Amino acid sequence: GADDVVDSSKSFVMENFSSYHGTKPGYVDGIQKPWKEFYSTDNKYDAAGYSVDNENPLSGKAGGVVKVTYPGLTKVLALKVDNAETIKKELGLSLTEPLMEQVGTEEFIKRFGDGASRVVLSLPFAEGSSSVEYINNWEQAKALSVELEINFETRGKRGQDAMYEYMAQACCINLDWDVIRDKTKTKIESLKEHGPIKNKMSESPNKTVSEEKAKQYLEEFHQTALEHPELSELKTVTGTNPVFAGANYAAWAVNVAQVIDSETADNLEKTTAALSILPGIGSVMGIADGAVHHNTEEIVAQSIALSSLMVAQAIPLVGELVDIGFAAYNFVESIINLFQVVHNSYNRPAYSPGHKTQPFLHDGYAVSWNTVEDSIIRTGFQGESGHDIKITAENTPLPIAGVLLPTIPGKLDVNKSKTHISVNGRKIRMRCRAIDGDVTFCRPKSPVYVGNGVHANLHVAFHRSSSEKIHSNEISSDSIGVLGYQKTVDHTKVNSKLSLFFEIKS
Repeated sequence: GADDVVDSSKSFVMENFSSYHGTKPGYVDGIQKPWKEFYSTDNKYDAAGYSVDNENPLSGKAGGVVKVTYPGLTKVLALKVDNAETIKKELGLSLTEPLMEQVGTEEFIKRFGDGASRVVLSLPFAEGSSSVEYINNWEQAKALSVELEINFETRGKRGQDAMYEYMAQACCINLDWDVIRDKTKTKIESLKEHGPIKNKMSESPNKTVSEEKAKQYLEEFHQTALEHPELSELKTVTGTNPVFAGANYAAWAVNVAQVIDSETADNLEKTTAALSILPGIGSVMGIADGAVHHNTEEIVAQSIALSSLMVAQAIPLVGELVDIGFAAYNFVESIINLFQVVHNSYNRPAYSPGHKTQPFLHDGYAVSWNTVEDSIIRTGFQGESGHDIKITAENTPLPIAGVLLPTIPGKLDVNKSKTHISVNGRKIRMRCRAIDGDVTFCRPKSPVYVGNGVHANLHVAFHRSSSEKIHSNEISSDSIGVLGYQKTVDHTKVNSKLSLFFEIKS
């Protein structure tokens, strides 16, 4: 009955029920459908995650957050599961028409409304989160009044700075990114005017050389720069952890120079996509052993300045770019974004690192099925299923490029709206495309890193279009392929891959 699917401990009627909604750029200049449902949440800071430009999700401008209020009485109906078939079954609804259309009917409101004008559904927001998500009917949502909470397009704020500084209120790392940006330019100029740095630059081959020669030179560049008095703070931190050594630092800058071509360099979104899948970012960001070591505006600016100049030096040696301009422009802008992402994770409670089944370990990552049942993909019914996978990493921030998922035409499709990754409770949706008729690749809409203290739940959601059973000879994929960082070996690109094998059953 109702009781198997409604959580009565979280259900109630409120007058002037209010929640938060993240708005896309341009909106701030009521509520109207552009998603077959209007989503809101009790958490103004997580709302900020619905707000980035759908066309440039990693790097593009964030819009804002509004508070939306229904006048009169609203029933909040908390659900114990998010499976549409189960809900329709046990609430005794039509098993055919969409759940959210039915939720908007006179009859549903009378049956479940408890005297309210409308019903909103409530679900848990994500693994690792204590937030609530509300699901609203579009037509009903037209009654909402709307008040501005924050506009991230506010003049004077440069990147996604306004969004991340707002989100940092949740918390703690609370840096002024305007100060960092100003200080970064200042530090670059100081390094460029420094006699020893000028001397070191003139020692550059300044032409294509071996990766070994490049690294040797860049290591010396790193050491010379750390002796500048304006990098004294970064010098002190650098000596406290082997992650921050010149050799590791040099290795980041080489890898950057190797992957940035001119098409990439001239686009911030592409630059951010490329940088976000590289290993070894903890060496530059000062992150190791479960803590942010580069934790002031001074140290951050000093490391970004130095990495900028080191990328500039690396490009002639191992890169394919004619200009050095990338190093000062899109490189800095993109890396600032990555710092903000990782800080945001470290400002949140660590999702449990405890694998519930024996983990598979590879390349510093560990992955496991949440439960046996998660590893089973059932067949021979129409409808949805959800499957949880825990992802940790041992030490520095390691990226998750995305996930490779099986598909079978009309028997197993990825539900692109419910599939997501939650990093310390930050819920990040996915963009998914077919590699072919058998495999879909899903990439996070914000950069994902895991590391010590930053752990994730990957939630894969499938939809079945028909009631016929998947046949043994239809199974291309034995596994879900989680994709980690990309390494450039010879000149070829290899992704870290961690596979979890599943079983098809009736």
